[PDB]
Amino acid sequence: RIKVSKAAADLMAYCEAHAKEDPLLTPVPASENPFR
Amino acid sequence: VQLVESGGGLVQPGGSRKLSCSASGFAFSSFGMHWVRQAPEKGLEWVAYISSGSGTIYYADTVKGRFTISRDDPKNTLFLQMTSLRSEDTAMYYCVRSIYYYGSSPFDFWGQGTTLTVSSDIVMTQATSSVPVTPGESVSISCRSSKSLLHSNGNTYLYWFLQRPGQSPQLLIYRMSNLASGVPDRFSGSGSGTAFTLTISRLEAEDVGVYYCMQHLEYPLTFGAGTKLEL
Amino acid sequence: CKNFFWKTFTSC
Amino acid sequence: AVSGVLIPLVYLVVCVVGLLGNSLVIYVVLRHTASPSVTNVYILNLALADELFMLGLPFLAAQNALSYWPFGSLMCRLVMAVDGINQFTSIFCLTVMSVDRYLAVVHPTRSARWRTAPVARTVSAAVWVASAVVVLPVVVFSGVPRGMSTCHMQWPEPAAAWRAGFIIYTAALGFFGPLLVICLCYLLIVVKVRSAGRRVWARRRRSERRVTRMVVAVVALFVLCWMPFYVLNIVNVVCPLPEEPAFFGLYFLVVALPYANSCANPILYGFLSYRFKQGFR
Amino acid sequence: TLSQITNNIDPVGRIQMRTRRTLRGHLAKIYAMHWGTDSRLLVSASQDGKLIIWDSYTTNKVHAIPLRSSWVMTCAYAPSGNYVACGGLDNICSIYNLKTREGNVRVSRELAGHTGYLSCCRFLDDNQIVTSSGDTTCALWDIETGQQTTTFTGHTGDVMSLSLAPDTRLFVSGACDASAKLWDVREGMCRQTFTGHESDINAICFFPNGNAFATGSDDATCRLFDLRADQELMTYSHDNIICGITSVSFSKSGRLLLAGYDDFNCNVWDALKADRAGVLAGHDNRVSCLGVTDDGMAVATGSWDSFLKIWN
Amino acid sequence: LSAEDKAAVERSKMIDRNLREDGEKAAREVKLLLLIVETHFTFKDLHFKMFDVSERKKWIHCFEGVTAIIFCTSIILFTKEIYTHFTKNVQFVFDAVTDVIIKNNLKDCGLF
Repeated sequence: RIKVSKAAADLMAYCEAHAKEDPLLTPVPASENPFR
Repeated sequence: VQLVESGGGLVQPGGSRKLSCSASGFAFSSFGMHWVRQAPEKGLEWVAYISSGSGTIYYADTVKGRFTISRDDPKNTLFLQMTSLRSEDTAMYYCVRSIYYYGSSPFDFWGQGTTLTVSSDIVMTQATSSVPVTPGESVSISCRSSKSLLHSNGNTYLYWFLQRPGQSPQLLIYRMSNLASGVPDRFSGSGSGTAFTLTISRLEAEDVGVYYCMQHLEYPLTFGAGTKLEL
Repeated sequence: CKNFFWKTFTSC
Repeated sequence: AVSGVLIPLVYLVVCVVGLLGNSLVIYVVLRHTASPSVTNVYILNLALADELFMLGLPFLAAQNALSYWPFGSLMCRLVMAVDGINQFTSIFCLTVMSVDRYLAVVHPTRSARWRTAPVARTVSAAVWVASAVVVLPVVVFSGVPRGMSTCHMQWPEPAAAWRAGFIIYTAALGFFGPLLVICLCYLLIVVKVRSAGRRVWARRRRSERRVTRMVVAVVALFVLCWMPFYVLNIVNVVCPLPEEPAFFGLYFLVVALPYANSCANPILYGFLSYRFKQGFR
Repeated sequence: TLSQITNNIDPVGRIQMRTRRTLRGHLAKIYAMHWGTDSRLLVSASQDGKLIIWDSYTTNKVHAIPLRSSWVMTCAYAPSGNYVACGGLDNICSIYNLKTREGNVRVSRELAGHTGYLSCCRFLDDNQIVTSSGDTTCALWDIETGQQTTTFTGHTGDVMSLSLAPDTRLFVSGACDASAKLWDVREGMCRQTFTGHESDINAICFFPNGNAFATGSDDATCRLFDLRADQELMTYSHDNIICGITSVSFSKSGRLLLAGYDDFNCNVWDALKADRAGVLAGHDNRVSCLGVTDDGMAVATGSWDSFLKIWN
Repeated sequence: LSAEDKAAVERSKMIDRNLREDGEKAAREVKLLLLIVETHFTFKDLHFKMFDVSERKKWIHCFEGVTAIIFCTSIILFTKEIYTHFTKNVQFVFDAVTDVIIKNNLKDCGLF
């Protein structure tokens, strides 16, 4: 088992890594959204 | 699945005739039906169309008024009633089925035609109709449309058919990219709007015949001239 | 005079 | 003194009360309701008609006080048209609501048209169009022969016969059609509910408090608030009326009563309904 | 702890989204839904006995499959797209072939052997499918033969949730007893077990990386557990909302955590910091199902009002 | 739209018509929750589905949509109307569910 610190750091790194291609936090232009 | 037509034969000019087709082996009422004819020396020519539920009917501009199309669902029968025949209507008539939802393949199954003898529009060109072929060789067919077949929703409607000698045509590729079930994986199709091609990896046996291209974007459906391959 | 015709009047 | 102050006061009071009530009902229906429905469509249509009727009231309020029409001709022709349209739209809309409730309770299994929202919306549009058609003589014959007031119908040469025909037609249709339809529909609804609740249990409460009180409320309010206007007009078209300014007081009250009914409609149709009491509190 | 590290992290901000679509082809409560891997076609089970395939872009009805039993609790859509599944109080799982030659939809196989009802089911392939039951166990299946291959007993109370890993090798599921256990498909042994809740676990989901999962309980709580530290890292509770949690789902990055409640709403939580940032309120009745596409484009939400909306 | 999107919309409309027909067919069905053994019986142009059934969460999770609960919603005994009775029992259930359906219709139309 690994300490909570390393697991938390890994989770933060993962969430920040993929927080640019998530079309629910960042807005989606109406010209790209398929649900106009 | 079986599609077999009856009627036909010899009829004097101006005499009405009726052709019928019987269907068995599939849900008849969930398919749209077509009529297609070809002259003894020419290619296929779309005649008329009736949708599922009989809620929509279309006709060609050369047989409008004289001909009529109707279907009987409980009896699984499709009819073509024709009147005031002329020498221009001497051809063998085929019956075709099509089903339309997201991802379906229309123009799947063709019937066996019956010969009848009598005593604006998108244009395509397939002028290339004589190419020698060798076993284990690759050839590319061509087909060009007058206008762009690509639509706003991303679908480009170009269909390919192959008619082996003495048989009815079969579907090869629908919507210019998708391969039909039961077709070997050596058939490929690609090409942007108004410029399309069909590719065959290995030209083995049973790959010889006449190839046609068709468009399904405007209800009058136009076939190509055809491309014949010979040994 | 048009005493009262329809929600209106003209000096009657 | 008394007549020159009270009449605009009551006119504006009923106008503001009706506007407040209808705006509140429209806001609640528009925001605090999510699921698609048809009863909400009917309530919204009725509230919109009542709101437009309230918006039409102030022009009559202003004209019936100074004995003058200080607006012009274009808006004189527009206000009468919109007022008639709103009036008949309200009447026909509540008639259609009565018929829809009758279908819902007495003839279920009509989901092809009863619950199909497009059908309800088309019915609403159809009743609005029919209302606009009914008012067409008012629009066509409206005119301003003189500057001083005269924001009335420029009648043709056979003025007497034209006036009698107009009044008889409008009264007959727009009172004795809706009244009879409403009476039959709600009578059958209450009879059905009474019999059904009586055949099972020795029950009484639901037969008594709601189907009697609400139905009697709607019918009594409609008749009480639309009878004086039409009876007064019918008497006027047949018999002469006094011309002294002292008796001019009651005419304005009679004209204002239907606007009070339009004010009162939402407070029951869209507040004395379970889907709002239980759906919001 | 997680809160100490996440204190310096900037917040998300208010989350606002609207019903882009409304699909109206059901007449009873909706109990389950599932997206196709293309994230355009979606399947919906309803207590009307119907199972509708939806074209999400156009609201077109692609298929309408009738069911023998109207008491259904689960859907599933094969990753290939050729098969769907469903289960419920019939204690069996029916599989349907969507691409036949006769032009219709036929039942491919019915699976029997579970003693208690079926709570969840998710295809692994065209031939493998893992199901959960009220027998306090799970199993793996072979759809070309119809016989079980494994069994994962060990829980005490009913299993009500189920969540396949992104690789579908590991497997966690929650139970009526407030504990979640990690199962191995290829070995049939409980690798890990977790505790901390106090009520039945109604929903469970997997983090986009497979190193964690979210356990939404029936006492208005959620917790983020881990497979390496083997302990909860966060809680998600608020005194205003004290009811059940009926659904749970992450987003494409795991920074956001959807949920569903009996209070006719879907509160949009946050993962790294428990502070609640968002609310969805567009349903007459409570929300049964909640799914997020594979491309993170939309969020479908069926409910007990017989409608399901698409939110973006 | 193209020629194929229109055909897909036609198919969708046909599916809608068939779904409406099936829903209208099921409008004459009643689920008499009894609180597995399932008793189906018809009476006076109306069908009844009686279900005989250990946890409170199970009952709420899958049975809150029933019409009128019968114990030997509404109560039938042998908003929350309660009716009691002891060939006549079936007619009594029929009357109770008809009352429940009428009251539910009135609630739907807002007159309640």
